[PDB]
Amino acid sequence: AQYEDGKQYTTLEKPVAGAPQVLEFFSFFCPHCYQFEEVLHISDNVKKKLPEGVKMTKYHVNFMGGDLGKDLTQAWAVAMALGVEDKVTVPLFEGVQKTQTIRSASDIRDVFINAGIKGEEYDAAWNSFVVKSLVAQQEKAAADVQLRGVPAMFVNGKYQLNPQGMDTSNMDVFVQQYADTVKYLSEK
Repeated sequence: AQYEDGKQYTTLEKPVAGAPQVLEFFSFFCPHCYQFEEVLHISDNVKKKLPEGVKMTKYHVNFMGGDLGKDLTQAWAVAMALGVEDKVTVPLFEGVQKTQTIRSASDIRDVFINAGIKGEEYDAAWNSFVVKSLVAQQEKAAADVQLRGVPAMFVNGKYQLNPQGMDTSNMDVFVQQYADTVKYLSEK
């Protein structure tokens, strides 16, 4: 057919009960993730084509960047808890990968301060139990799909996107194919 298991997507041997409807994993250390977010805008184009009533979830992962990697998962939890993802995503990617000015938890914090999040508000969130469980949620979700690489996207805990089985020609065709594949899996 047009969409085939093993082509644009794969199927989890071990489906995940209760998973988010559309679940994306990434790392601010991940060069392909920088591309996905800053150049290709995958998340954004996927959302734009999702059916009514399907929510998009994006989690950070630990297994890149060592200690700073773990700090970034907690800071992403802070971004989620405060709802400021759209204000820190670009400066975090650029501070880690472009300017390489993010080398510590303090530098991560600077990005939020510069983005207008108050110090008190950031530190209170950072140390909160609500953020601790948001960290564990991200980690649980990653563990549940036996995640070994990013970027990655999963639909309904049953399917994993397989971008390698899409042509890279024109980036835009790749992006819309990705988006369309998610929409198809969504309706499946």
